[PDB]
Amino acid sequence: ELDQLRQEAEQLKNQIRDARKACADATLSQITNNIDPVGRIQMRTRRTLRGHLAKIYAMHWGTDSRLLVSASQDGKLIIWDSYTTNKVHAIPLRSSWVMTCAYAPSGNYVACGGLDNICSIYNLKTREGNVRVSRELAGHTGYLSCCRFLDDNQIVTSSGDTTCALWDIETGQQTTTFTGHTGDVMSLSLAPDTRLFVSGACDASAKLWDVREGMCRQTFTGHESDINAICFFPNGNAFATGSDDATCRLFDLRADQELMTYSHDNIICGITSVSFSKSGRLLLAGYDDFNCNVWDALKADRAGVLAGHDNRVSCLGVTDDGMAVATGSWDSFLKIWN
Amino acid sequence: TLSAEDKAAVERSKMIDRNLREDGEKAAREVKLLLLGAGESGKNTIVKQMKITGIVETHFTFKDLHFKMFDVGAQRSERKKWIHCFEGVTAIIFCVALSDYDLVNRMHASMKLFDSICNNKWFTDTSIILFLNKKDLFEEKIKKSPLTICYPEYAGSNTYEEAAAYIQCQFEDLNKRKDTKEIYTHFTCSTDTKNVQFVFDAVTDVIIKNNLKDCGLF
Amino acid sequence: PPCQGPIEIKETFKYINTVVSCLVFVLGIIGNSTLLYIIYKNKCMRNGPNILIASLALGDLLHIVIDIPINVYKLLAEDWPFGAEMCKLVPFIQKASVGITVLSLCALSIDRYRAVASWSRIKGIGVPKWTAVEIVLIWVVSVVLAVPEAIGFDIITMDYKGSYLRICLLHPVQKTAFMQFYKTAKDWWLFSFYFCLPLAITAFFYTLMTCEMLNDHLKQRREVAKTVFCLVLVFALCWLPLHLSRILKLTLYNQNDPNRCELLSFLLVLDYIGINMASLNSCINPIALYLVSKRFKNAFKS
Amino acid sequence: CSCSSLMDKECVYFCHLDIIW
Amino acid sequence: IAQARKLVEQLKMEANIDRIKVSKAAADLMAYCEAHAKEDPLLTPVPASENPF
Amino acid sequence: VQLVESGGGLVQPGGSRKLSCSASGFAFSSFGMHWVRQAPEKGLEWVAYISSGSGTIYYADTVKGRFTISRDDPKNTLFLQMTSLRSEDTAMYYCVRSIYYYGSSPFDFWGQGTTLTVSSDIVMTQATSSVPVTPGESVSISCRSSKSLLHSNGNTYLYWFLQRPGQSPQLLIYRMSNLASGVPDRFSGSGSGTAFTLTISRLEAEDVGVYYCMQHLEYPLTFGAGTKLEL
Repeated sequence: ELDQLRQEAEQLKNQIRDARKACADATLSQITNNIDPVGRIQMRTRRTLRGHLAKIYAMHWGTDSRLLVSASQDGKLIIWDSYTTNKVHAIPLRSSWVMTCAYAPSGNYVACGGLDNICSIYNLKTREGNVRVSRELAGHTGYLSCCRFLDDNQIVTSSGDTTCALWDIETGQQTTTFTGHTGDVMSLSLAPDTRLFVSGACDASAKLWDVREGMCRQTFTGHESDINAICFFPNGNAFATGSDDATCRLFDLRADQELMTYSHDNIICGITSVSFSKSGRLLLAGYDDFNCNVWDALKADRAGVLAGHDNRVSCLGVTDDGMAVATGSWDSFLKIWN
Repeated sequence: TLSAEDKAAVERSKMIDRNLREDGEKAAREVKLLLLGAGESGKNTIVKQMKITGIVETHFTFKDLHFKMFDVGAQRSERKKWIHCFEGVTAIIFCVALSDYDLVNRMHASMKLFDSICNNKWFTDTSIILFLNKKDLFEEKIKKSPLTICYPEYAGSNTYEEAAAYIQCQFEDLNKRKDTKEIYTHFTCSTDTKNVQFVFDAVTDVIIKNNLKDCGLF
Repeated sequence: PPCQGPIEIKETFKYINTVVSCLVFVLGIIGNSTLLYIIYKNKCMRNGPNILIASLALGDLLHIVIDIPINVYKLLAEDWPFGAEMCKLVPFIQKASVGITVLSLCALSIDRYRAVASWSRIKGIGVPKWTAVEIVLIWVVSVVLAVPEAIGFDIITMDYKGSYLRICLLHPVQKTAFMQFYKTAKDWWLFSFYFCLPLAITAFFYTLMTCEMLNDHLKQRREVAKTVFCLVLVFALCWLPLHLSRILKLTLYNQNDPNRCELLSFLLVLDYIGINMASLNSCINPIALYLVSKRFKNAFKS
Repeated sequence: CSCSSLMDKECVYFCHLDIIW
Repeated sequence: IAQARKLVEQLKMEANIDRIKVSKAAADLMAYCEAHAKEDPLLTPVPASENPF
Repeated sequence: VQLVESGGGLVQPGGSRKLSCSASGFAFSSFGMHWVRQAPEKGLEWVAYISSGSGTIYYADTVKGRFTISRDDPKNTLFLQMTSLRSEDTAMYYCVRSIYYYGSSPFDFWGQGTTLTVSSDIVMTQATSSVPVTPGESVSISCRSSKSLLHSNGNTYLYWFLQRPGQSPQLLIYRMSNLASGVPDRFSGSGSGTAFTLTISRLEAEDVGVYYCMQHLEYPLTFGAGTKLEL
């Protein structure tokens, strides 16, 4: 009787596949050749932020596009002033094993999660003048990939429990829990409209969920290894994944398919962190060969190289202003590339 | 130039930087050990000697160096996705029990795990400190059981000393490099602090070797 | 009293010395060049010895570049067509290059001994606290102790019975009385500060290093123990002939000895060999790093 | 190189042929 | 047996989605990219007047 | 949080006295500290300042050398010891906390104050000193400067303080535009170099007091004469 359900499952998978192929009538490569490429992109280092004495594993900008919080493995996450390279704050962590550090869009809070299965929320603007822990969001049973803020009261986390949860700062329990991934989810990206989010796991599959409802609407496949990074396209209708095959594939939410792969034979290492630009024409990528790449999100040809780091770039993010790009690698240095 | 508030903001950052380096130099004078091993392979007993939901960090001190141990093999998770977090550790403490050589393939699983982590890209230079636990019961069970059961292509006398020597050399041959990475062997001698003295000596050795390598003299 | 006067440098001596000095010059500059290139790549292993090796290599490059070219030209023209200020400056920088070299060797010795005797600040990769003090102290002591040569040398054209000389000599008569006191026994102070002190301090520090230092663990304890001692032996062996020549020409030079003409000629021969060995000692340190550490071994092999 | 006087034509010749040191 | 029931239910739920033509999506991606291209400080470099760094 | 000072009393001219302020409820080491002198009838005047860790000390030119300040961070106390007092030092002294980073609000909290009786700067001028108002009416208060307070980084360092009759003044707006935390949104502020204004919308009770404009571009920090509201 179970084989009948298996037969139905593969039949539905086949019918979805051919419907997906039928809707596929062209490729992005055959049309972007019509429009001229930008050419060569030079990313000169502007700010080097030398405060950490251990490898950093994540960083995040603020919506102000000037403050950025970076968390390293030395046990302290630092709030930086990009324009003047100043340490606004230094928050000692209760566990040095930290994988992520988010920033509230209002700038009031900073979150942090790691191998302790807790995303602890810190309060910045306080009466006493010292950064204090607001909440500890335990109850995940698995190491934490990344926390992301919706508001000052809602946060979405993706842990090694092979699940994603929507917490509530004032209460402390996860109101909505997203499940369906098989392996541990290693990345999460929030759509600009803040209504859907895409998570990347070890299943080599990326799927998006209805934040309001709580279940996935569709799941994309095609990757060969674990997806280490996912970032949304600024228009909110696409996202570019990142695996250990050095391929930054790009998918469509409305077309429910994949537009174009970003494969270069010179790179066979892993991808650590991908991102887009404010316009979305060029997508950056953080590779495992100590240097950062700058692709072309429409033409799929490398439009530059950002190679100022002597170690693998563990994270990179672009200001919503669009001016600078912060790349933080294991040499404990944050470098700003305008 | 800079205004009054900008000047005071810079002074605040420099004060933060001083405290960061102060805590940084304090943490540098401290040795981190990645403890792991098979289930009930002496880890539950090693922590009781080296103490007095993802990371169980055991904190204790000795003559000096303020050893720190992060028990990671007890929790049940994936294999090698957080293994990059522990790169740069001073040493790895592998606890392999000799009483699992007859229980069913546990000895094979421990040896394969040893081979996987000894040749790993991250731990190319980090030393591994062995701990062969349950020595007395190992002698009793090899008295009650033969030795060729574990290894089909190996033959030898059924004595404690040759079996301990043969398993020790078998473990040490599992690595692909010998010049940079070093393996230190022991047998968890009784329950006193003699194990703590051994790990202190081994950690002292690897610190000296890496210090000379930094000086370009090794 | 006039001798026969066979005071000259052998044609075959020039033939061997010119090519040998050029080869030592080429090997020295390339070895120090790639050492500095490799050091600027060593940011993951940035430490005190990493800075000190660069300082020794840079001073080593300066010493060879300023010593070999002029000296090998002293075998062809032996007339010094250079300027008065250059004649007054080249000895000063040459002494400064020697000063920084020996002090950097001393600085290396103390650091490579504290590595095994002070395993309390066990780790920390970057720039050390008081090494910035030591490196500045080295570079200021060198010039402070070399400025006696800066104001001493001066061209004066004596009329030889057959030629018009162009000696760049330390003038016996000068203005300052302290300069006359200095040049009275300059060779002895040169011997002590540059040869004896760096030979005794480095040997003692490495002897302490071996005593504190002493399966594969003990074998590598002895391997480095013989390495530092062989390094000090190389330094003393190669730097001996220069100081020995100056001492011999100082006190063993007589006023009415018929053998003076032969003695001075062999003194010149010994002195040229001594400057060759001093340059050889300069090039030795890159070889020592290559033949000991596999990290530098593959760095050169890349 | 260093001589005692500027009249002894032996030391000055020796300083002529000596090395710069 | 229940896990297969859950997986097939999710797969059939994802099956009933009104997807659109890929050429339409590519055109929209191109349109958005070119429309906001002029205000991209990374794509088109900015002179040292709006440069904060 | 609260700042409580003590050690004020009548002295003879040429004498000495030391003023101590006790802090509690906040990280006292992370905050700079200011002393401000409020004359018996006149407006606010600045005295001295100590940075965090006592690394920087500034004084008003009228009390240079004569006064001296110190802090003991472990016991959360601030000191102001004065020697050879003049007859013009009879006033009320406040201890004001101020912490400086990006987005901070210096002079956020003011001490209660201690009485005391003895028997080239950027001049901040307020054209008016007393304007009658009624509840429910919008009133604009303007205060000028002898130099432009706009800096090259975009910050216009101008502050406004409201001293209700009976207690210490409090921060209303910092940098002339940013409302301080805990104040009603009815207040407002704008302006430019050498021309600043504060517009209050829908005036009500508990808003009556003397409004002081303070510049923080450079030390000493000159205050304004103050504009008093009446009903």
